[PDB]
Parts: sequence; C-alpha cells; structure tokens
Amino acid sequence: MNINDNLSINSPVDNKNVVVVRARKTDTVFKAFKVAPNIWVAPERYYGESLSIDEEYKVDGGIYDSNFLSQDSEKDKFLQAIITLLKRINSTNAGEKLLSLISTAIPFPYGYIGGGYYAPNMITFGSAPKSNKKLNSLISSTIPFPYAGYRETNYLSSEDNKSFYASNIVIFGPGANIVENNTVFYKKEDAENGMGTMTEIWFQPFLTYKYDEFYIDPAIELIKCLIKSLYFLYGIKPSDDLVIPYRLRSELENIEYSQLNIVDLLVSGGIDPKFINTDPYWFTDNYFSNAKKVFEDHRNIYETQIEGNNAIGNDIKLRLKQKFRININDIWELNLNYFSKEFSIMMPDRFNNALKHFYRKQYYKIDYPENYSINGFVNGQINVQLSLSDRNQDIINKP
Amino acid sequence: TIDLADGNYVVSRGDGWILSRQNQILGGSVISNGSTGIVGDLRVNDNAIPYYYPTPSFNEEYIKNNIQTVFANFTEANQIPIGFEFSKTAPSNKNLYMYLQYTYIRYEIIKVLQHEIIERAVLYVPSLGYVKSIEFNPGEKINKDFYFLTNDKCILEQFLYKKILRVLPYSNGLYVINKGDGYIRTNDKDLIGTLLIEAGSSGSIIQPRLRNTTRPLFTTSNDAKFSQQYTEERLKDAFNVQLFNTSTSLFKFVEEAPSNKNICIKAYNTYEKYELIDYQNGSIVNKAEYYLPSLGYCEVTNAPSVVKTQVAEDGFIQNGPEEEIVVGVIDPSENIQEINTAISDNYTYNIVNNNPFYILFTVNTTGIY
Amino acid sequence: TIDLADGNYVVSRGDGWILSRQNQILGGSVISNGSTGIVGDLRVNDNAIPYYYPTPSFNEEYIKNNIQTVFANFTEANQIPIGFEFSKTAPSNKNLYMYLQYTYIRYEIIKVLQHEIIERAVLYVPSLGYVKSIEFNPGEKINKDFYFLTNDKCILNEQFLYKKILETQRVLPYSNGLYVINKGDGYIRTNDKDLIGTLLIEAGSSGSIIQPRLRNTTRPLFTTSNDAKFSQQYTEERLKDAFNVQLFNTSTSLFKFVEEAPSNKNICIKAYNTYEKYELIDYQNGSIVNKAEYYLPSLGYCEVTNAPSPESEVVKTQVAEDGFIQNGPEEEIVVGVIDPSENIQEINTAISDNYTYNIPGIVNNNPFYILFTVNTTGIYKINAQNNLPSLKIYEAIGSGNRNFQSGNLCDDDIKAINYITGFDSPNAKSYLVVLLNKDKNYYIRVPQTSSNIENQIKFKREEGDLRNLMNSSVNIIDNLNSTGAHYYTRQSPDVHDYISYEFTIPGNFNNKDTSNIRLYTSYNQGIGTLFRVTETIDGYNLINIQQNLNLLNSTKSIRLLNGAIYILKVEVTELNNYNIKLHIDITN
Amino acid sequence: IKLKKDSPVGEILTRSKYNQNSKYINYRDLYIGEKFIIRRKSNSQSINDDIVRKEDYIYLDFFNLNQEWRVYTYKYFKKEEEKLFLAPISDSDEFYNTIQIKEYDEQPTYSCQLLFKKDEESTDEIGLIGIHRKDYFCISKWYLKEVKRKPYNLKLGCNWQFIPKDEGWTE
Repeated sequence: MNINDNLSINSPVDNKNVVVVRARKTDTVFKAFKVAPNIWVAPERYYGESLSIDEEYKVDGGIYDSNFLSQDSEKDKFLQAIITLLKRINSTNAGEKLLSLISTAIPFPYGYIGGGYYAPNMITFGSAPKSNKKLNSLISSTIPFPYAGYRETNYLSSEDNKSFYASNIVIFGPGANIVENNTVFYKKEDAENGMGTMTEIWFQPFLTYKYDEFYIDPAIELIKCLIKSLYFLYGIKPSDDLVIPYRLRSELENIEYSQLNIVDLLVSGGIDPKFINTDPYWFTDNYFSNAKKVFEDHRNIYETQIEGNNAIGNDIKLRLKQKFRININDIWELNLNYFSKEFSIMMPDRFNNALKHFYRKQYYKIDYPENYSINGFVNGQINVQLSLSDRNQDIINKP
Repeated sequence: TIDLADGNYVVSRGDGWILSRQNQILGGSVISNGSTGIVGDLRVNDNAIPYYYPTPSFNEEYIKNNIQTVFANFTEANQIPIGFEFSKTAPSNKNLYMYLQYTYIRYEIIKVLQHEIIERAVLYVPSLGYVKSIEFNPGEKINKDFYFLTNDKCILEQFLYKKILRVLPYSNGLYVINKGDGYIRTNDKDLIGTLLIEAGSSGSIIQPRLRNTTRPLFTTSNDAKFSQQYTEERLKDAFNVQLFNTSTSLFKFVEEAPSNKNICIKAYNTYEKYELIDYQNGSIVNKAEYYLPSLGYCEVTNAPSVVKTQVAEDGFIQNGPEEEIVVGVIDPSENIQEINTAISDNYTYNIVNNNPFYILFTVNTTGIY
Repeated sequence: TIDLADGNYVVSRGDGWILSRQNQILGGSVISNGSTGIVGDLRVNDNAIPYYYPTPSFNEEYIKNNIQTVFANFTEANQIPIGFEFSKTAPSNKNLYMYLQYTYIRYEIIKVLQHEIIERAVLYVPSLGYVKSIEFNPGEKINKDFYFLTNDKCILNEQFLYKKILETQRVLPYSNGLYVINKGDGYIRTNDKDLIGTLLIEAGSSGSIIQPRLRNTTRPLFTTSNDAKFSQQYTEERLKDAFNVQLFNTSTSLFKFVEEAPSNKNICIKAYNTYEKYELIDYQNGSIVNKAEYYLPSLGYCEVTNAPSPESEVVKTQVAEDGFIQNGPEEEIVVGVIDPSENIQEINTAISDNYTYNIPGIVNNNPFYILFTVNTTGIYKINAQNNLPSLKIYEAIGSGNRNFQSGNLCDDDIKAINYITGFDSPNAKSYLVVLLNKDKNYYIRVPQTSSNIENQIKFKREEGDLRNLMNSSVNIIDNLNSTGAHYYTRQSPDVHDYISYEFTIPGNFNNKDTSNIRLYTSYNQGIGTLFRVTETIDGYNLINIQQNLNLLNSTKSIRLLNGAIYILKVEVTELNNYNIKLHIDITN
Repeated sequence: IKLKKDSPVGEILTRSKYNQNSKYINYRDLYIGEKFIIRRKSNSQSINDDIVRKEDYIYLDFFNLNQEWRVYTYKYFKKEEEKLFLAPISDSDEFYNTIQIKEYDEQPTYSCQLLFKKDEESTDEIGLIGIHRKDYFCISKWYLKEVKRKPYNLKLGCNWQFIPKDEGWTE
C-alpha cells in the first residue's frame, strides 16, 4: 500500500485519480480523489444531511455550522489532513495491514445476468479465408462471450452515467454536526446479508478534544471508522435491534438503561468489551451463527465456483481470495485496544461511548503541517501546544 | 565486450525469446491423418507476469521504471487480454505433433565500464507464443534438440540501446482535422506482438476486446483553452465521436505461411490523429493533437539470414493512407440565436451586446439570397 | 441372450447414442443458395447431466460407482465445459434444413443368469452433439422418420465392452542421484477413460471439438513406488526444479480439432485428453532404487476414423487392463536434479588462477554441494587433500544467460544440473581436469566422508599440457609395487566421454628394464592413449607415446620404462557394462 | 528455537499445544527444541559447588545429534541485530565464545539475561541475546539501553528461562 500524496484540490479531472461522480442517484455531484486502491476522499461535506437543520433537531454537544468546508482552501486543507492521517496509519505494520485489508475487501460480486458463478458461454470469431481445397469455415478463435461479467456493486458512477470507478471507501467531510464521525453503508440489504456494500465515512480531522491529561489522536478515530467499515464491507452487520445494556442512568428517578449496538462495543475497545467477550461466552445471539454460516457459504462459493473460472479477471478473483483468507472471528476480535497498544496512543477507556454525560468537551484546533505529522502529534500526545478552537462558544447545550 | 561510453544503458533485444528447459510445460497436441489442430492461448493475467532477474545496483523498481520510460509499458498493457493461435493440418496418412511455448521480450540494463560490460540485469515480458511442429511415424526416433532447449535464444535479433542520464485558406475559427489512421509510436511502443509461423502453418493474433478499455494520447500547446474535456467536446461536435477510452470493435490478423519458408507477422496498435487548431488571420495560434485508439496494424516480414542501434526519438509513424479531412466547428464561447420561421422572400432580424455570435436559420425555398 | 458366465457385468455401448423423442429440441437452421451455416453448443452443466434408469438390485449409487470405477469418470469430466460445432454449406439452389441433437454414452449394467440377461440398468452420459440435415422444397412433404425418432439407436460403431463385477535390460550410465525424465507426450488411458468425445461428420460437412478453457481445472495423475520420500508434493517440486513446470492442476491453453469430411462418405473424429509423462527416478549404483510417475495434462489428441460397414455383427469384447498408451512421438529427455536433502554452499568470489576452499564445520561429514563460478574460461584441475575423497562436478543448465556481475557469483537458483565428470567411490583417489566457461555456475558434490580431518578443495588454473585431458577424472593408482595382473573397476562414463588413470611402474629409474605393460578392458570398448608425464614447477607436460589403441580384450604389450609416471586416457566408444574394468598386466 | 538443517542459525518455530482429547485442559509443550547445556569458562570456582550464580562467565552449548555445539558471534557487524553462529567446539580468532549470564530485574523473577563480552577482563560489551522480528534468534545492542530503564520491562525479548526435565511435568 502506498498513499498517493501528490494530489490537490487544484488537480485536473483526469478520470483516473481525480473524478467527478454522482452522489447515489440524486441530482448532486461531487469530486473524488483516489488515494489508494479502492480508497477515495471527498473533501466536501456530506450530501445526505442538510447543513441547515432546525434548531429543535440539533443534538446536544454538537457544533452546527453550515459554512465549514465551503472554500477551496479549506477543502485542500481537509484533503491534505486525510492524506497525512492515512500516511500515519500506514507507517505502522498493523495500520498497513488494516489498510490493505480495507483495500482488498471488495463486496462480493453478483453472478451472471442469468445467475451463477460458473463458466460463461463461448463465441467463435474470425473465420479463416477459404483455401484452394478446404472451406476453412471452422478455423476461428473461441473466446468467452461475457468475459468478466460478474456485475460488481462497489463503484462510483460518473456524472454522465457512462464511466464507473471501483471503490470500497469514500471519506467525506462531516455532515450537519461538525464534530461527529460517522460510518454509513451504501445498501442495507447488501450490508446485512453477507454480500458486502460500499462504505462512506464522515470525518472531522481539524477539531480534537482533551481527556484527562492528553489529546485524542484523530488517527485512532479514523482507525475506529475503518474498523466499523470493515463490518459493512464483509456484509456482517447485525440488525439495529441487537443491543446490549451499556450504562445505568443513575441520574434519573426511574430505572432506565442506555444501550449500545454490538458493533460499537466490538469496535470501540476499552474495558466494556472485556465484560462481554468472555470465555465461556455468557452473551450469545443467533447473529454470530448466521454470520459465520453465510461467510462460510460465500467462501465455499468462491472456492468451488469463482476460483476455477478462467474467464474472470485477477483484479477480482485475487482480491476475493485475499478477502476470504481471513476468518470472521478475526474481524470480531479486532477493536481499538489492539491499535492503541501497537501505536502507543492513549484513549478513553471506560464508557467511551457515553462521554457526553460524564463531562463537557473542549475542542482544540489542529493545523496539520504544524502540529500533526507522519509520526503523529508533535512533542508527544501530552506536550503538544494546541490552541483552543473559537467554535467552543457554538457548542449547543441541551440538558 | 561492447563499444559504448561508460555508464548505464537500457537495452531492448526484441521479442521472440524462448526460455530454456521449459518448452513443452504447456503440453502439446497430436493430430491424426486429415484433421486440423489449432493450438492457441490468451495472454491476460497470470501468464502475463514479467520475470525480473536483477543485480546489485539494479533493483526491480529501477529496471522497471527505466524500461517503461524508454520502451513499451507492460504494466498497463498486460491488463488487456490478447489472443494468439496456430493452425496446422496433418498429412493425409501421417501423424503430427505440435507443442506451444511462450516468447518473451528480453530487456537488459547494462553497466559499461571501459569497453566491457560489468553488470547486466534482465526483465522478461511475456509477449506471445510459438508452436513447434513435427511429422512423425510410430516408433520413430526424434532429435533431442527438437523438444529441449539448453540456453535461451531469439527465434526472430536487435540491440536497441539508450543511455540513462503551405498556405491554408481557412476563415478564422476552430477546425478539427482528421489527418489519417495509421499512427504507431516509435521504438515499438505499440507492439501488440510478433509471431513466427513455420512453413505450412497458419498464425493469428486477435484483440478479443474482453476488456473494453483503450488509452488515447493527448498533446496540447495551451492547457488553458485546449484541455482534455475541451478537445473531447470538439471531437464530439465535429465527428460525433461518442467513445474515447472504450472500444468494442475487435480486430484479428490471420497469416498463412507458404510451404517453402517461414514468415513473421507483427501486430501493432494504431491511432487516429485528430488535430484541433484555432486559425486566426492565417496563423495557427493554438494546436492540440488527439490520438484515438484504432484497430491495429499488421506487418509481414521474413527472418534475415547484429548492429548496436541507438534508440529513436519519440514520435509517430503513419502507416495508413494520406488523409486530411478539415471540419470547422462552432465556437462554444459564442452565443447562438435562432429564427424559428423559414425565410421566404424578405426578412429583417433585429439583434448579446457587441459580441460576435451565430444566427441559425433556414430558407423556405431553394434560391439565391 | 448372452454368452457370458453368471454374475454382474458392467457394459459400455460406445458413443453416439441418440435418444427417442428428443430430436429437434435444440432447434435447427435453414439455409439456401450455397450459404454456409454453423451451429454449435456447449456441454457445460445442466445440459450435461446423466440419465439414470436403475433396477431394484442396481441402485443409482451402485451403477454410478461401478461405471466410474471401470470406465470414464463422467462426474469429474462433465464439470469441464467442452464445445463442439458443425458447418454445412448449402448446395446449388435448393433449401437445406439442419437440426442439432445430443449424443450419449450408454452404460448398461446387466445381471447374467444361466446365459440369458435377467436384469439391466441403463446410464446415459451426454457426450457431444450430432447434426442431421435434409434438402427440402417449399410445400414438399418430409418423411416422419427424419424428424421423429421412436426408439433409442446408435449412430456410430456398435461397441460392447464388458467387465465382470467382483465383490471385493538397458545400461544407464547416469551418475548417482535424482533424475527427471520426460518420456513423451500423447499419453491416454485405456478403455476410453480420457475420451473427450466422438463427433460424426456427414459428407460435405465440417466438425470441430474445442476446449475453450472456460475453466482451468485439470486433473493430473500420480503414481509412486515409495510414498515415504516420493510424494506428489515432492515430485511436483522436482518437476519444477527440472523443467520449470509452473502450473500442475491449472491450465489455460485452448486446443481445437477441426475435420472437413470429403463429399463422398461420412467421417468420425475422436477427441481425447492426453498426458505428458515425467519419471522422477532415484538412481544409485547402476539401478533404479526409486521411481515415481507424474502425468501432467496435455492438450489432447485427435483420431480420425471411418464409419464401419453397417453389415457387421457386434462382438462382446472384454475391457483392457488399466494402463497408458502413448500416441505422440518417441521422446526421452533426462535432466538431473539436485538432491534437496543436501545443503548447498556458495563461493561468491569468482575463482581466480588459484583458490583454496576449506570445508566448513556445519557440514559435519555429510555429502553436499558447493556452488562456484570462474572468472575466466579455461581448464581447471580440481582436487582435495591428497586427492581424497573422489568428488563430482556438475553444471547448472542455462546458467549465465540472464544475470551478470563481473568478478562475482550470481546465484541463479537453478536446480537442473548436467553431469560433467566424477566418481561415486569415496575411497578412490582422483582429481578432476575439467573445462569451465566464463559465465556458467558449477556445482561440486563432496561425497560422504568418514574422517574428522578437515579438507581443502583446490582449484588450479592449468595452462600447460593438461588441456589434453579435457573433461576427465584422473584416477591415481598407488598400489602398483609388484608384478602380475591388477584390475581397477570404476563407474564407466558414457560414449564419447573420457576417463584417465595416472600410474607408476615399480622399480627404480635406470633408463633400462623396460617392463612389459598390457593395458586392456573386459567389457567396454574404448580408444586408449598413453602419455609419459614430466612434473615441473608449472605443472605437467604430456608427452605422446601411443595413440588409437583398442582396449577391449587387447593382447598387445609395451616395453615401457620403470619408475616413470604415465597417464592412460580412455575414451569409451561402446558402452556394454555399467562399470568399466581396466586390467593392467605388468611383467618383467 | 530449533537447529536448521542447512543454515548455521537456529530457526524460530511455534510451540505445539494440547488438542488430544479434552477441551477443558490447554497448555503448550516445553520439552521441545534443542537441549541446551551450560559449562564453566575457567574452572576457577570450587568443584563442590556446581550452581550457576549471577554475573558468571560460562559457555552455552547445545546437543545436536550426538555432539555438543557452542554458540558464537562475529567480532564486527553493522546492523544491531546480528545472527548467531552455531558450531562444534572450536577455537577461532574471529568469534566470541564466552557468555556472561546476569540478572537485571530487581523484582523477583525466573528470567535471566545473556550478554556477550570480548573478554573476562575487557570492558568491551557486544550485546544481549534475544529474539527480534519473520522471527529471528539474534543478539542486539539496542537491548543494552532498554535494560537499564528504571521501570523494568518484563516482556522484553531478552528474558530467557531454562526448563529441565521434571517429574511434575508430563508431555
């Protein structure tokens, strides 16, 4: 893996590394810069969420501003920030492995137009000219008619709907809420059925916050977003109703619980997963069995059918192989604790998904070629001099 | 031992190189009396993997980059499947055995100190195939040199080295000129391949268009006005070119060698030259050249019965006919008004603000106005 | 009504079985006015399923297992899509209608009691297709027999292959080591176990059987006489070392057989899958101590046959034994390979005029190889401490073609070696005089040693007269201190190869007392030359004494000096025994 | 570690485990690998005493086939992590044979450290035996700085222990 660091917002649209594609099937287009195999960056804000939300719908502890990432200078700064974060992740062996897995974990392609992953049809072309004694009508060349006809679902379509670019991850900007990193799938049905789906990430690399006596490295937030995206890429996404009891709301006068989705628990790391991922397991659902069975079915489909087909390309056949090399338990047992240990990054460790209730966050601005670098925060995670962001006054407070 | 100045040199020794000890690892075919045997292959993915044999001070990246910069680029050209085939007809009362090999392109990166070579790396690009055929009787002894090859040799012999360091009576406007369809690049940068067909055999090269991706070539003298999108739009306005980087029209070349001697067939990828000129007061103030991927070129030659030649400068050679089609196009920067009624006998159009512009109209009857 | 003993029998009825009522289900084409039309299909999966007609005694599993045991394995063969196509040009101006149907292999399993068939089950395996054509006119009535088939019938040879169901030399002069032998191409299995299929072409038509390589899966075969050391993985590794065979169970190489029938009679084409045979042999002391056979999938074989006369009764012929038949040309290519159980040392610096190599302790008295290259082409004398042990020299095949670094050694990792000279007797006293080229990698095999004394291998660049003994192994004779007769047995070299014996004549040097010396051999015939040898500071100065001798049972003697040191060079021109036996009869 | 068949460098192999009949019991075999022995350097202490004390110069041999081979290191090397040289007992002017066994952890532990020194009377110090990442059994000079840190790291690659055959451990 090698991050393409030679890109900028002023680069011309060459339809190979800088493209202008259509957002889903709406009327809006956006620019996209490919920074790695099947990894793209969209330096503008997200398109799905309206940037001017009603005041009655703003969430607590969120900086709402409909002017961020509007000028080309800010867009270029965002692009360079994402490049720097990706390069920092790629520097360590574990980060490089995660990025390689993200790049190679394409969603499972569909079959032929008639169904199936076996051999395609055949067609004969180019009959040789008639000789003086032989008709030579059958002296031709046989070629597979629908060569590489497996209809992949991970692609961005150009504004003309005539050019298509393969892509697994698109890193947009933040949506309506500036400080809210999010990971959204492209298709729910293909994300929950073991097939796989495209993933989009809303990331805010310019604002961090202080916890205890250290600043949060945005690289770890990006790593968490990538790990959560790996769930969508492999199609192992549990139903939204699979939640666990996270915290008891002691501040209230009634017995109520705040619950967390199992994906967030399995990705966020910390100490909470240690109380569920126990040997033997006390918490088990049919989701794990179904996911393992569907993954085994798809691996068998690749091994017996999509492997011996000599009429599909090694651009898919050989990524599917690498994608199915790993097991599901590898994805499930992959959380932020491992990357924190391998990166020596200090992160919130108890109830990190409920830090809004415990204390109010103060946000610090990050200038990327001033404070962050290829090796992370300058002068360590503690002794880095970061100025408090002027947006702290705009944090909406709804008790 | 070489006659060159000291330094590093990138050398191409042509294609049609057959390796040693791996002749019939792909297997052969036995054809009985009367019938025809066609043995072919389709270089796409795994047999299209180059072989690197590097030395100290010449790593894989160094040799790869140098060979791409000077000679043909194989990393992008190997993604496109190219098919080749041989056809051999067995005698009326005899058996024929034919077996297929792989012919590569020998690339070298030599280091000349004094007048002798002190270092040499090799890079083999899988080019095409080669069928060796014999006619045999049951129990007949066949020479061991027919099957086995002790050392590498070229079956086609070059050494290309590069040291590493008229009045136009046109009105003022925009013109698109189709200047011919034969254009190949120098230094065999567009060589699809070369087959050596033995006597009494037939050979064929097919571009099956299994992957419909083509690479046009664009040059310009002013990227501000004549860019990729601008030139594509002008071409679509002039000749209605709808496909630029994708073609579904596929081409094949077949050659039957005579029974006397062998033959060699070379298939190239061609281009169509579309100049786009901005003519102003009898002078081309801006010119942008576009090269649209065409349907290849075929050459037939005979092996001669070597000379270290310096590589040629970058450029294009046209092997097609002499063409010059000039089509004026409407300037997109000038507004266009229309008259929604045909001019019958007498019309007055009332006029945008002091800006050159077009008026689109038609006449109700043929006549002189 | 059959003429076989009681029991159960597996019967194959051949190819080309067209079923009833299944005509005109794939369709047909109409052409006219001499227009050529081509129709083809693809037997891949769905239209390539068997038809079972079982019996209470013969269930589906039973018939399938027996058929696949005795005859072609249709389950694993139908997975590979095989294509076929027919072409039939129209005549002068009369419309021609053709239609395509399937053909099957009929596999009957019968229960013979007394000498009457009392029970039968049928298996139909889809093989290929068949095109039937007619010439018609608008409004002309066509016979119903052309369109509709009432009963199953065979359109090919009337085969009946039955098998009863049972309720259960040559002198090789190669040196010791491992060899891979390509034994030829075109190997098919007996009983049509490899038959892609049969295709019948009518007069004035063309037919083709094609393997389009829509699936790369191929099935190699492997047999071994010793699975402990010659396993399938081991044989694949040795094949890769010898012939650089990359793909074993995967192949992407289309092959197509096309036949145009003459316009007077029908014709038939049988397409088979073939195999390339590789024998990996471990050869020690002039005998094959181990052998493994590997059959790599080749690109098929086409057989052209004529339709037999319909006026001929069937003959119930038993199947042939399990074996292979070679249909291609006679080929036998032997390539020695490096034993992977022996470690390989390296000498990075190119050998100059002089070099001495000390045997490392990591060897710990084990046979091994040393890899070395020589700076300048020349004749080198390679020996060890007092010429012990007897060491062999090889030459990597194809080395020096790709890589080059002057004055250094580039390890090409070539495991295919060509034997040059040497002996396999560790107690023999000899030194090699070989010719080494400038840019070739060479291997020296140090044999098993039974001593703790460290050894030194010395390479001396010889520019004197030792060039006479090019590519030879000078064998030192030291136990010659009496009269009578002596015999020395060595590994005989191949034809047009050289051996040498350096000996000394008992007695002091007095320029007199010319003893009678009779040098001959026992079985092998060789041209012998004698030299006198003069030792100087720079080396040896060979002095010609006799040439163009005939050692085989020679009965001539030479009045030759005593005390001198002579050299006898033998070029074997006739290989009759694996071991050469030089007899020296010395008399006063 | 296991002695390589061709190279004179011990290769790193993953330990076995117990998967015979019970899923309730899990462990890894400790009686695998090469059998190491320790011998005195100068035979200057008392013969009656035969226990190994801290900061002791000794020879660390291992039993290969039917012989005892010592472990040496090169005099000069460029990279910090240098591979070892496994050879029968021999005297050379280009290899170091004396190993000083030491204990660095102030807290109680069963892990010891092995250092390479030019001579018993020479202040020159070569490095510490360890395992560094493909895993490779080598000696490093970087361990010297990291071993003197006030918070001792017990999970370092220099911590070595010796497992004799005991009557309490089976298989």
